[PDB]
Amino acid sequence: VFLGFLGAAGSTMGAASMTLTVQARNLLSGIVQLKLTVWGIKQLQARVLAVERYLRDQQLLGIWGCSGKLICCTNVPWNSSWSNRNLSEIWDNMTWLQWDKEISNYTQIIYGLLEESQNQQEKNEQDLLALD
Amino acid sequence: NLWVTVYYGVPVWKDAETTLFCASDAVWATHACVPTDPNPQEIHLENVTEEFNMWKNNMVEQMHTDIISLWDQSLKPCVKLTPLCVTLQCTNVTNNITDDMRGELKNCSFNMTTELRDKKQKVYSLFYRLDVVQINNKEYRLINCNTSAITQACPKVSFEPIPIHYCAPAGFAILKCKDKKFNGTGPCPSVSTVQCTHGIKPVVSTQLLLNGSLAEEEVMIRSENITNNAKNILVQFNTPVQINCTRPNNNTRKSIRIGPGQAFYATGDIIGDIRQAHCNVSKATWNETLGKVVKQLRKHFGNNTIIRFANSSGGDLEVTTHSFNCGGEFFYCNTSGLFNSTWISNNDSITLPCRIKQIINMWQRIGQAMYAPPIQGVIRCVSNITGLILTRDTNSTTETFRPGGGDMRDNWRSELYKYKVVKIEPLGVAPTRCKRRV
Amino acid sequence: NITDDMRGELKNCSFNMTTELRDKKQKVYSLFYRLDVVQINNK
Ligand SMILES: *[C@@H]1O[C@H](CO)[C@@H](O[C@@H]2O[C@H](CO)[C@@H](O[C@@H]3O[C@H](CO[C@H]4O[C@H](CO)[C@@H](O)[C@H](O[C@H]5O[C@H](CO)[C@@H](O)[C@H](O)[C@@H]5O)[C@@H]4O)[C@@H](O)[C@H](O[C@H]4O[C@H](CO)[C@@H](O)[C@H](O)[C@@H]4O[C@H]4O[C@H](CO)[C@@H](O)[C@H](O)[C@@H]4O)[C@@H]3O)[C@H](O)[C@H]2NC(C)=O)[C@H](O)[C@H]1NC(C)=O
Ligand SMILES: *[C@@H]1O[C@H](CO)[C@@H](O[C@@H]2O[C@H](CO)[C@@H](O[C@@H]3O[C@H](CO)[C@@H](O)[C@H](O)[C@@H]3O)[C@H](O)[C@H]2NC(C)=O)[C@H](O)[C@H]1NC(C)=O
Ligand SMILES: *[C@@H]1O[C@H](CO)[C@@H](O[C@@H]2O[C@H](CO)[C@@H](O[C@@H]3O[C@H](CO)[C@@H](O)[C@H](O)[C@@H]3O)[C@H](O)[C@H]2NC(C)=O)[C@H](O)[C@H]1NC(C)=O
Ligand SMILES: *[C@@H]1O[C@H](CO)[C@@H](O[C@@H]2O[C@H](CO)[C@@H](O[C@@H]3O[C@H](CO)[C@@H](O)[C@H](O)[C@@H]3O)[C@H](O)[C@H]2NC(C)=O)[C@H](O)[C@H]1NC(C)=O
Ligand SMILES: *[C@@H]1O[C@H](CO)[C@@H](O[C@@H]2O[C@H](CO)[C@@H](O[C@@H]3O[C@H](CO)[C@@H](O)[C@H](O)[C@@H]3O)[C@H](O)[C@H]2NC(C)=O)[C@H](O)[C@H]1NC(C)=O
Ligand SMILES: *[C@@H]1O[C@H](CO)[C@@H](O[C@@H]2O[C@H](CO)[C@@H](O[C@@H]3O[C@H](CO)[C@@H](O)[C@H](O)[C@@H]3O)[C@H](O)[C@H]2NC(C)=O)[C@H](O)[C@H]1NC(C)=O
Ligand SMILES: *[C@@H]1O[C@H](CO)[C@@H](O[C@@H]2O[C@H](CO)[C@@H](O[C@@H]3O[C@H](CO)[C@@H](O)[C@H](O)[C@@H]3O)[C@H](O)[C@H]2NC(C)=O)[C@H](O)[C@H]1NC(C)=O
Ligand SMILES: *[C@@H]1O[C@H](CO)[C@@H](O[C@@H]2O[C@H](CO)[C@@H](O[C@@H]3O[C@H](CO)[C@@H](O)[C@H](O)[C@@H]3O)[C@H](O)[C@H]2NC(C)=O)[C@H](O)[C@H]1NC(C)=O
Ligand SMILES: *[C@@H]1O[C@H](CO)[C@@H](O[C@@H]2O[C@H](CO)[C@@H](O[C@@H]3O[C@H](CO)[C@@H](O)[C@H](O)[C@@H]3O)[C@H](O)[C@H]2NC(C)=O)[C@H](O)[C@H]1NC(C)=O
Ligand SMILES: *[C@@H]1O[C@H](CO)[C@@H](O[C@@H]2O[C@H](CO)[C@@H](O)[C@H](O)[C@H]2NC(C)=O)[C@H](O)[C@H]1NC(C)=O
Ligand SMILES: *[C@@H]1O[C@H](CO)[C@@H](O[C@@H]2O[C@H](CO)[C@@H](O)[C@H](O)[C@H]2NC(C)=O)[C@H](O)[C@H]1NC(C)=O
Ligand SMILES: *[C@@H]1O[C@H](CO)[C@@H](O[C@@H]2O[C@H](CO)[C@@H](O)[C@H](O)[C@H]2NC(C)=O)[C@H](O)[C@H]1NC(C)=O
Ligand SMILES: *[C@@H]1O[C@H](CO)[C@@H](O[C@@H]2O[C@H](CO)[C@@H](O)[C@H](O)[C@H]2NC(C)=O)[C@H](O)[C@H]1NC(C)=O
Ligand SMILES: *[C@@H]1O[C@H](CO)[C@@H](O[C@@H]2O[C@H](CO)[C@@H](O)[C@H](O)[C@H]2NC(C)=O)[C@H](O)[C@H]1NC(C)=O
Ligand SMILES: *[C@@H]1O[C@H](CO)[C@@H](O[C@@H]2O[C@H](CO)[C@@H](O)[C@H](O)[C@H]2NC(C)=O)[C@H](O)[C@H]1NC(C)=O
Ligand SMILES: *[C@@H]1O[C@H](CO)[C@@H](O[C@@H]2O[C@H](CO)[C@@H](O)[C@H](O)[C@H]2NC(C)=O)[C@H](O)[C@H]1NC(C)=O
Ligand SMILES: *[C@@H]1O[C@H](CO)[C@@H](O)[C@H](O)[C@H]1NC(C)=O
Ligand SMILES: *[C@@H]1O[C@H](CO)[C@@H](O)[C@H](O)[C@H]1NC(C)=O
Ligand SMILES: *[C@@H]1O[C@H](CO)[C@@H](O)[C@H](O)[C@H]1NC(C)=O
Repeated sequence: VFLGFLGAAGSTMGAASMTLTVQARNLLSGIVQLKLTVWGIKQLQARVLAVERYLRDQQLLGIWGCSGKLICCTNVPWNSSWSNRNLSEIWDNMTWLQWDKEISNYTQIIYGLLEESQNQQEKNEQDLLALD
Repeated sequence: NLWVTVYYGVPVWKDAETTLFCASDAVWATHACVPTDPNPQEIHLENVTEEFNMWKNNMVEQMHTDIISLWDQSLKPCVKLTPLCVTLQCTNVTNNITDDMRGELKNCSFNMTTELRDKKQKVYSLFYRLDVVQINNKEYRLINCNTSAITQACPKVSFEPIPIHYCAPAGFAILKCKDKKFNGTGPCPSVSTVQCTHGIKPVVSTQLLLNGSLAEEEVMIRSENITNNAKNILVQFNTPVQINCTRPNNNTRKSIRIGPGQAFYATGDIIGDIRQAHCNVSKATWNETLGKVVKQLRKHFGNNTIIRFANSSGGDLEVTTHSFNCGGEFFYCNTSGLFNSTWISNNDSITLPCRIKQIINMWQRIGQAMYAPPIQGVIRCVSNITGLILTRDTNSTTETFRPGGGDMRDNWRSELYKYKVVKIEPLGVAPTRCKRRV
Repeated sequence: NITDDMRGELKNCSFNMTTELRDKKQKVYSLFYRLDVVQINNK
């Protein structure tokens, strides 16, 4: 069922995952459509910042070997120190906003391993499987 | 065991400021602006709650400075009135004897430089005594000439407030609470979101708020700090209070070619119903609404206190009286006729005397000034009073309140409190039972 | 200070200056360095 932009924002993370694309589209949006003038360089600046805003994180997903995004798995195990809750305590009983409230503390820390571990090791390995 | 799983398109956001841009339909300053959608979208968000804070909402700051920028840009390509700064030879104007009008204008004459830079021309024009001042018939001076230069507003451009919509760029969301209750800040049980804001007219006024939005339920009292009388109070009405203001002067525009090339619009002759401009207010309506306001006040000060209303502390006319624009003309009205009452412990119509100025200073800004051209013919208009800008004045019962203003960011804030801007963060991660194979 | 070690270097110049009252002018004065000004053609 089509809910609308951010229509699942007020639901559990499990439920919300159903309709990530409805949001995804408008993360970059597009369209929009005497010189200078007020707004003359503001629509300019804003529309630029939108593009940068998008790609800055998209590239990270490019690095984190997935690309086929919205959702993908890794080979990095979850450290229990990063909010030790059960799946039903998390996915079936918590919104994404509530999630960030806690996990945001380890953002860069988790990014470390995502930015690396697998990306490093998945490769070489393959290069070696190509030996024969 | 659980693993790190990567998610994208996550419905989360952080409070953040970015560069907003306008939209409005397809006069004032708006043309270079993206047309609005024929179907503005929205969506109520169920289970979503969070805090608002109108007192730190930087949307106001941007809007304020943007409007200022627009103002200047609309004047640069217009005619400068630099050579008007000359000694004026002025005399009283014999209005219908004896003297009810008090003159208020002088039949000034002066040697003016014309298109023929060389031979000058003795001309005349009617000026308000609020615009000119005696030097040292008698000699007079345009008041602006002691502070800065003055520019004539183009006769083609208008000042009619036009509904403007604000939009955020992709990655940013416009959040809008629909909660009829709001203290000025805190959590809202009922939050929605929109593509863009509703049309807001850039109405400049002091003391009284005009042509704004209406409140639901009861009268709304909002203040950064009610107990702190160094702050002020925003009052939003529930029902439009009609005010009808008139300038009964079918006057002409003896335009004078003080070139070269560029033309000046002087004041011709004043004929017709020589009465002072004034405003008409429905008295019973005012009394009724004021009472509703006092009810609120009772609710934040006690069920055994006394409420008195009075005029300002005086001083700068711009703050002392109610200033507003109608059709290009600038009015200054004595709101003592409104703000003069009291309430205990637990037609009819009102006439408000007004004055007309032609030299004005916007947004408390010094260093420049703008000359309003006289508008030909009788000028009369009507608007909706939709709120008050009040200030809080042996402190155990009787309290006195009075009208203020000055800082016009207050006006924008009186509307934008319904909105806030947040930055979406699409990228998130979470623990999920999944080990990824090659 | 007599006699003359400073060599002057500045002149006590005066002139009919246009003021805010574009019309009646005002005789004023100002000290200028002789590196800034040059004789035309007191002088
Ligand atoms: C709170 O909100 C309210 C509601 O919005 C505001 O109230 C409005 O205030 C504005 C002024 O700010 C008023 O605008 C005036 O409207 C006049 C009426 O025009 C209509 O009737 C005439 C007469 O038959 C028709 O010809 C018109 O039709 C045409 O125009 C429309 C729109 O462009 C077109 O779509 C049509 O196709 C027609 O072409 C209208 O139906 C209007 O006459 C008047 O315009 C004159 O004055 C302006 C300056 O104000 C001049 O720039 C302009 O040139 C006009 O002057 C000519 O006509 C007069 C007539 O006597 C002559 O004297 C002049 O010499 C000259 O020839 C103006 O646009 C509006 O009426 C009013 N609305 C309401 C609901 O009452 C409040 O302003 C606001 N409060 C505050 C604080 O601002
Ligand atoms: C908004 O939050 C409310 C809770 O505050 C969520 O309410 C849940 O709504 C659904 C739909 O009405 C209910 O699900 C239905 O429950 C019955 C019985 O359990 C089951 O037979 C149906 O198959 C269905 O699941 C759910 O019980 C109800 N929860 C509670 C606490 O009453 C709603 O889901 C929230 N919306 C968002 C987008 O998260
Ligand atoms: C511009 O208007 C001014 C008045 O606002 C006119 O001023 C007049 O200027 C002349 C020349 O300076 C004065 O004339 C001289 O007066 C003295 C004494 O009366 C007389 O001795 C001289 O022979 C001569 O006439 C005149 O008095 C002065 N008027 C006043 C009111 O001070 C000026 O003429 C105007 N220019 C134009 C083009 O009309
Ligand atoms: C305001 O001052 C102006 C001058 O700055 C006065 O202008 C005078 O206005 C009257 C009426 O338009 C003119 O009178 C008419 O002149 C013609 C020709 O001389 C004559 O045929 C008519 O019988 C009539 O008198 C007068 O000439 C004009 N003066 C000039 C200098 O143009 C006006 O009177 C002043 N108003 C006040 C209340 O004093
Ligand atoms: C709302 O703003 C008002 C004023 O802007 C704040 O009032 C201030 O409240 C404190 C606590 O009652 C007063 O501090 C006390 O003052 C006495 C004398 O100066 C001193 O002896 C104490 O050590 C203490 O500092 C303060 O004077 C009072 N200010 C005024 C103008 O009366 C109130 O705190 C504000 N509320 C919010 C939430 O910030
Ligand atoms: C608002 O209305 C009040 C009256 O309700 C006006 O009060 C007047 O305020 C001025 C300034 O404080 C007082 O003027 C001063 O009076 C003393 C003595 O007469 C004199 O020595 C000073 O030179 C000066 O004029 C005035 O007396 C006071 N009137 C009364 C009845 O107390 C105030 O002017 C009003 N504001 C507006 C904008 O009209
Ligand atoms: C706004 O309108 C009010 C009337 O609605 C005007 O009130 C007048 O205010 C002045 C200053 O407070 C009063 O003048 C003082 O009166 C006493 C006694 O007559 C005299 O002793 C003082 O020397 C001084 O003139 C005046 O009486 C009062 N008028 C009435 C009807 O109470 C006020 O002037 C208006 N403001 C504007 C800008 O016109
Ligand atoms: C501005 O300063 C200049 C000097 O730097 C003043 O010049 C004076 O101008 C008047 C008018 O051109 C001259 O007066 C005429 O002189 C002749 C001969 O002495 C006499 O025949 C006439 O009756 C008349 O007085 C005057 O000589 C000239 N001074 C010099 C030094 O050349 C001018 O007056 C100043 N303006 C202001 C407003 O003070
Ligand atoms: C530089 O030239 C200026 C004029 O451009 C000369 O100005 C003169 O300065 C003196 C000292 O400030 C003034 O003298 C005083 O005048 C008052 C009133 O006349 C008198 O009460 C005092 O006893 C004293 O004399 C003089 O008036 C002023 N002149 C003018 C035109 O304002 C200054 O003297 C020049 N310096 C050199 C070294 O020549
Ligand atoms: C999970 O990450 C935490 C840090 O977030 C690691 O914590 C270390 O734990 C050991 C054992 O208690 C201590 O010696 C270290 O000093 C802790 N580090 C800090 C920052 O407190 C823990 O090692 C991590 N587990 C995995 C498997 O790497
Ligand atoms: C113009 O008329 C005003 C009155 O409308 C006169 O005002 C007088 O001005 C003098 C000087 O300021 C005061 O001494 C009087 O008290 C003022 N009268 C009043 C009623 O306030 C002024 O004299 C008039 N000018 C002409 C040339 O007659
Ligand atoms: C610039 O002119 C204004 C008047 O146009 C002068 O304002 C006066 O300022 C003093 C001091 O604040 C007040 O006593 C007067 O009441 C003011 N007059 C008015 C009309 O408000 C100001 O003094 C002038 N500046 C210069 C340098 O002369
Ligand atoms: C906005 O409402 C909040 C409550 O929702 C008010 O918070 C009170 O603030 C004062 C000052 O910090 C504290 O003394 C109270 O204990 C707070 N109340 C609670 C519930 O925490 C705040 O006063 C309100 N603002 C307006 C203008 O009324
Ligand atoms: C004054 O505000 C009232 C709202 O209280 C406006 O009322 C509208 O009036 C027109 C004409 O009767 C109707 O078409 C609308 O449906 C009314 N709105 C509602 C809420 O009832 C009126 O337009 C306002 N005037 C000004 C100039 O804006
Ligand atoms: C002031 O007194 C009034 C009654 O005169 C009180 O009114 C109550 O207000 C609350 C909030 O609106 C309602 O829940 C009650 O039902 C009202 N009572 C009645 C009689 O209508 C109000 O509580 C009083 N304020 C103070 C501080 O005590
Ligand atoms: C303030 O408004 C009151 C009315 O609300 C005005 O009261 C008048 O006061 C004078 C002096 O006491 C009496 O002559 C009138 O009869 C009073 N009117 C009534 C309705 O009682 C008072 O004039 C007002 N003040 C201002 C400055 O206008
Ligand atoms: C994990 O959930 C189980 C029930 O599924 C519960 O027994 C245990 O308490 C939970 N974890 C936490 C930290 O309590
Ligand atoms: C995250 O840690 C910061 C201090 O680094 C702290 O202020 C905040 O409370 C922490 N959040 C969690 C959920 O403990
Ligand atoms: C306003 O009406 C209230 C009663 O609703 C009354 O107490 C007060 O006298 C009234 N004011 C006017 C001017 O009649």
